[PDB]
Amino acid sequence: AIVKVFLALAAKGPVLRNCISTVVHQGLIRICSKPVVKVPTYKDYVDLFRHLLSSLNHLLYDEFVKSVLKIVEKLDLTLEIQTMIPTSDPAANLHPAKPKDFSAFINLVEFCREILPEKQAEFFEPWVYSFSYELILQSTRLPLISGFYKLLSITVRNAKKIKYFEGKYSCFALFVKFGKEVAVKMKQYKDELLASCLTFLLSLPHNIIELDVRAYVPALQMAFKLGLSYTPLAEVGLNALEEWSIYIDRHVMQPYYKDILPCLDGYLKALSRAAQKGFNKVVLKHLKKTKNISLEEIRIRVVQMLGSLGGQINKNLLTVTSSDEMMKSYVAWDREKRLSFAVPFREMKPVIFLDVFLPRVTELALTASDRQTKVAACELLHSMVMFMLGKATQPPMYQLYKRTFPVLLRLACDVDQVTRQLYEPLVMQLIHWFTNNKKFESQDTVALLEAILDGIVDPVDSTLRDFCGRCIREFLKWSIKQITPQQQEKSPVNTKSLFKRLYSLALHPNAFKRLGASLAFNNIYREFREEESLVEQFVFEALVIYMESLALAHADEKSLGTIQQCCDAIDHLCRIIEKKHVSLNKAKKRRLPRGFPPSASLCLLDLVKWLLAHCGRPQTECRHKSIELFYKFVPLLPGNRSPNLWLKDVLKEEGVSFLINTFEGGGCGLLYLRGPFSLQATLCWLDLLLAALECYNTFIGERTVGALQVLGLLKAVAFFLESIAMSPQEGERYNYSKCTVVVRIMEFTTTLLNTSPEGWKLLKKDLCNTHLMRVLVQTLCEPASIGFNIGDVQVMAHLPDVCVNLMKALKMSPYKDILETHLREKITAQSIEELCAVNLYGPDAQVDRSRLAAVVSACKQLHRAGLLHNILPSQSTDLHHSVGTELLSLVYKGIAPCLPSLDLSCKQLASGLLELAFAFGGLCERLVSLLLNPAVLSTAHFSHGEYFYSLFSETINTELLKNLDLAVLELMQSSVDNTKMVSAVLNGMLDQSFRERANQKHQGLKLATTILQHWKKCDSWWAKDSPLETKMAVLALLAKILQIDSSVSFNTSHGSFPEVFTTYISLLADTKLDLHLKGQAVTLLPFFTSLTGGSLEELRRVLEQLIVAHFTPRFNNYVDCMKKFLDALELSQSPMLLELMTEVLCREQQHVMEELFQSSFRRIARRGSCVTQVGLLESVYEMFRKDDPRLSFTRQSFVDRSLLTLLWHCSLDALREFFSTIVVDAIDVLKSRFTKLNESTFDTQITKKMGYYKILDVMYSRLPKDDVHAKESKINQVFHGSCITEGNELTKTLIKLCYDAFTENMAGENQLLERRRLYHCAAYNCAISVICCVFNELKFYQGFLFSEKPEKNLLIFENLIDLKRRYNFPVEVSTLSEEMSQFDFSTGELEMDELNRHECMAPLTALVKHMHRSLRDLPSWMKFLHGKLGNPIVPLNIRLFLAKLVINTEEVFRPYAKHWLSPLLQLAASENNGGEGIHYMVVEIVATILSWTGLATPTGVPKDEVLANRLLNFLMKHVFHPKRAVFRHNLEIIKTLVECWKDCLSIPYRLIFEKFSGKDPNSKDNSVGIQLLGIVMANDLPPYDPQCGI
Repeated sequence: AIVKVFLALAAKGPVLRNCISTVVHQGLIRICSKPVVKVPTYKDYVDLFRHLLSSLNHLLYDEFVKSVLKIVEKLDLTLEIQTMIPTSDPAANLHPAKPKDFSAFINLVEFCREILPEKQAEFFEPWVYSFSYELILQSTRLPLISGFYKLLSITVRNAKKIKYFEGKYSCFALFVKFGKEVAVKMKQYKDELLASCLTFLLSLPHNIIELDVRAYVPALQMAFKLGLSYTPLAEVGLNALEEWSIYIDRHVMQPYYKDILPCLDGYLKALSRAAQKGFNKVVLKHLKKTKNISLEEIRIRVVQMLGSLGGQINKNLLTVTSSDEMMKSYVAWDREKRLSFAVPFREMKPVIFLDVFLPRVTELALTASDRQTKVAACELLHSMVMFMLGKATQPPMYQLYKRTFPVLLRLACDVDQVTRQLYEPLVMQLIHWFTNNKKFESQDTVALLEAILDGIVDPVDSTLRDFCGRCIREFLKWSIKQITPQQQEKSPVNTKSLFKRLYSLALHPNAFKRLGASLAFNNIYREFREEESLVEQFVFEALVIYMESLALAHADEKSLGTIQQCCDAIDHLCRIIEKKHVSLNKAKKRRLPRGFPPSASLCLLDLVKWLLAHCGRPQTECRHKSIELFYKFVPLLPGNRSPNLWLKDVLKEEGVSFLINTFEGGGCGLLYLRGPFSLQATLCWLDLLLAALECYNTFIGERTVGALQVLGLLKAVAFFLESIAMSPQEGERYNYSKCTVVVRIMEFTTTLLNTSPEGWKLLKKDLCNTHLMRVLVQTLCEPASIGFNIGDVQVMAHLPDVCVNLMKALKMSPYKDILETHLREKITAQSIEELCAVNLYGPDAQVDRSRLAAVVSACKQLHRAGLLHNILPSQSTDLHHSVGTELLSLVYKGIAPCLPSLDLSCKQLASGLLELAFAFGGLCERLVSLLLNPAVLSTAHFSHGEYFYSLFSETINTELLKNLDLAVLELMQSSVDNTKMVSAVLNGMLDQSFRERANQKHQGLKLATTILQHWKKCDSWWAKDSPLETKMAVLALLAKILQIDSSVSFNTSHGSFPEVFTTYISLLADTKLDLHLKGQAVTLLPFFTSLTGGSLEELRRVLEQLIVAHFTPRFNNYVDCMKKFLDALELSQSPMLLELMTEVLCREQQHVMEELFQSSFRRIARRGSCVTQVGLLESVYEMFRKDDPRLSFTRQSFVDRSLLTLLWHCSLDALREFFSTIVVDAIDVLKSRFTKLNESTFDTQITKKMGYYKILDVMYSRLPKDDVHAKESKINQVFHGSCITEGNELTKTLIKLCYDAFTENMAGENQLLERRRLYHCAAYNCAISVICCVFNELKFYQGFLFSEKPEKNLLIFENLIDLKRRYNFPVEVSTLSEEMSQFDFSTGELEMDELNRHECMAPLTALVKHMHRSLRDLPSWMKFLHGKLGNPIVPLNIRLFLAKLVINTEEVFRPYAKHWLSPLLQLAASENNGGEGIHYMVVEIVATILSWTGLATPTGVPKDEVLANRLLNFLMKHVFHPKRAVFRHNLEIIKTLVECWKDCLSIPYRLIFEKFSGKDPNSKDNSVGIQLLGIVMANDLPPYDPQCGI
């Protein structure tokens, strides 16, 4: 079916084929958004996406590729620190910024990995270049996102499956320059990211990239060592070794077998339920349902490879060098043997030396590969370490410590968590023990310290150095925490000797050897800056040695992280020299550092002169820091002098021959270089050229000196400029620094030509000569001719910013026409014509598309240059530029055919070409005349038009939006005859303004308010004989313009608000829309319910007409329309919707949509701003109070289920003005008299009284006692002014009034009972809720509400209880949410049976629990209930009420069942319970009387004895019940009863005898008696047949 509809909308036109590619891109986000570890994750759908590709396969292929790279653009996957000094790359970095986007990524890579592993025999060749290059960009910006290597490995395995590599050319160089870049980069990674990187690297061809095999061998001998625990990369290693050795020729491979091969030596070392019952077809069921690599194939592959390899090659497998570390494990650990263990038996106790199972224990502890043996070896090693430490305290062990101690570290930060919370306090404890004066200056301590330091400076264990840093921090902390400083003056473990260790580390010529010292200082700068008399001596010589180490760290690698740590190591010390030396300089002796001339005082001035003297280093990462320390170390000499004046103070009394040797260096001075190569002197001079080029670059652009006082080199650069246009393995290293320095030249020229010498072209006229205007015109256009490489992406995209900044800052010199006349050899427009051929998109691939791409890139930067009308002016016709109109018309003609074609990058060219062609002037009137066009394009049809819109709908829109405010008028001019096109284009501009809502905020609102006042000239839409799709387009546009707008255009007639509201009234009033097409209309309520009177009568009238008109797929219509009005009312707040919909909710008893009503009312009550909630409260009170003769059901239901919830759910904690205006608003109708004249004014007056009672109930309930009972605006409200009475003027006159209610007899009054009961009950609830809220502390609960005085016939209970109803009683039973919502913008406790729904029970139990958890028999609220129940003279309904009372709160009646024991059992024993005797109430009351067993026995009482015996005879009489489980339930009840009470229980007989005595054995009606006999034989009871029993 899915492929049927995808064939349906694919064979009619290209205007509708675009639907087929906007559906699938949407479906991918629909299924790639699920959870990842029941909802399926991503898995079941792979059957669908495999099945689809079965023409239409090609179309859904290209749709899948465009949609698979259109997600990976916009996810902003940049992870973030969320929390030591870390060294690893995702060390504590391992936290994404938005987590629900990463789970949209690692869902995506696996899905593409399983859908596109094949069926690419024809359809992946023209898709590899762009895929590879954009993935290379996103992976270069984001290295450590595991998965870009995964998608790249997919495309490169596909790039080996298709041939593609006979050497189209352009991908062959970025793979090389990326392969070497990942191969250098991947050292400092860990498990998953490294695994993905290796399966990238070894998937590269290398029988075509057989060049430079020497760098990848550590990416093959690391896959095999990373085998043995994880199989598939151990398989990709073996297949890499199988595809290298066969196709590489055997003279270049053969030296590289000594070290691939010796690491190939870890490899020569219901179902059963139906299956137990035979084989009879149900094993065929459980087998037919469930039917729709491992290391032994690896090992046999290894042996077959060694055989097929050779005979003289083959035996390298053990003799690479044959003495490395096997012997260093196969030697001892000592000479002598110590650690004598006297294993104690009873009398012998011999010895065993615990050394000979040390080298097995301290390997078992690290790599056991079994969880149970690892904790065993770890525990033994822990106790053995404690033993060997305690051994030496009553025997020198410093040959044993030296290889025990580098394993406690490697354990204490390894992986596991139990194994890690073990050995961390141990390694702290041995530090805290060896640093002590009781064991001071011992040779084990230096073994521990060297273990720490070689823990720091070590190649590949990235999570170990940052534990050794914390060790050195703790070591430095305890080196002064426990040694007295006057006995801390002498020892080699002092801080100074540790500092010398740090510097000697800090000057070794490998990177790891001084990165350790930088991490040590990064970890200890938090220390030592809080202790005085120590900062000012040696660490204040450490600054300049750290600068020199940063200088030494030049040549290593950018992506190792030596710069990134040493720069921090000096920054966090610069922030401590600029804290205390700002206010102190006592110029005594200090520590003289390395590289200075010596002196006797070292205050600051030598160092800042050194910073100014060492600014001309060629060390490209300490020159920058010396500059940016010079700029901050000028203003601390006591004049606080700015750099502008200070250099002029010191310069002139030193001279211009002082400020020129540093800036020029030894780099003044040959033309051997007709071949650009890398004789290593060339690089050091080129580095010197750069240093001398970039020293001036900051001081000229700063205000210390200008162009005069240093110039007064420039020949050397003009020597260079004839040479810059000019070993393929290291010649590119020279080519890097050859094509690096020209942008430093350009930055220098701009930062001199823009600054303070404005009127100065005084530079030499042979380095701004035609040399620079030849290399600039070869840098911009065609930069891959001067020696640029294709494959860098940083500089190859930073270049058109400085190369256009230079064309910017080259106009305020007289070289303006110099540039124009020098550029004008190609950029005359006739050349642009002669490249604009007729065959741009045809059979050719690069040969002219590239040659027009070069020129449009060039002139796009020329439009960006701030200068284009000097270059090319208009053909002298008018303000439409001629070649631009030629380009735009050629793009118009470039789509018409019998049939044309299209691609991806050709459309990139056709987009950029028009993006150039729009950049000249206005042209937009031509643009809308081209959009709106009635032209007829026939195909063997369509009007193209919107074809040309739908192709380019991201350039055309911003070209419209650039020239706003007149494009709208030029657009609305043709709204009569091109109605579909102007609706389409305006909706396009609208949803393009909304889609960048987070950016601009002006243009969408301005477009809305400009089009809202222009409705008067597009009025031919919403009238008669314009059928109901036109109006639907009008109302969709209404939804757009009124969903985007701010609160400016529609309130109080700002724009043309009369016209727009008459449009909405005329669109809703008609009969064309049936019901639910105006659902889009009725969503638009709150932008029209923002208004005062006037139009509201018409709006409420048409709403009334709607309601009286429109009120299985018809029940669904009821459901959706009711939810429609409810959700509209949910977000609006105006009390017109509420007063409309509550008229139509309140019509029946229990509407089926009632939970939606109460839920959305709950959503209404809490929305803040108490002035409008209390407005709704006044709306519902006045609509309840007024004199409309409403129905008693309706008038009742108003106050029942309209405002009670809104006063319940969350009204306000301090809304009491409604309580201030309700008091003498309701007490007047409360205190009236029953005029029994007609029954309507009788009972409607009653319902008004009930409504008063209920609202007083809810307002009395949820308040503290102060604002009902104290000096507040309750007494100050109901009385006059501010009175002196305390609180007792409202409570007593409410209490006496509610107690005067519900005591009225109705002996002669039978006119009305069914509602007078409800009035009496509501008055009772009001009484309860006022009395619990007043005081609640003394002899008033017994007095009031209870113990009436029946002398004048007072009747509390039996009045309010019903006493006529036969109670029924049956027997027993991110960012993808945005791109998924943009698709939506542009389209569209107890149980309740009978006695708990009695509208008194829950407040009664609340009062009973309130009596218990607030404060024989009791006062009068118990003894009265005790006598109330045991007399069989009340009718059963009230006794049953009190029984349901005592079951629900039995926790408070269990301490007094020694009196409450008879009448419950009297209710069960007296054969009175109605019908056949209700058994569920009986099982409930017997349950609660046997519940408190052990107290108040059912045994002994002479009434209760015979009552329990007749109880038991009844119970055993009624048991049978043909339902199966209630039989067993009743039997368990009888078993419980005889097993509990069984003492005064006289056992019954002859009923069991008559039970099983039945003859005719063909029905099972004897089982009951024998099962009852088993019940009685189980405990203690014999068949005591001597009786009246037989």
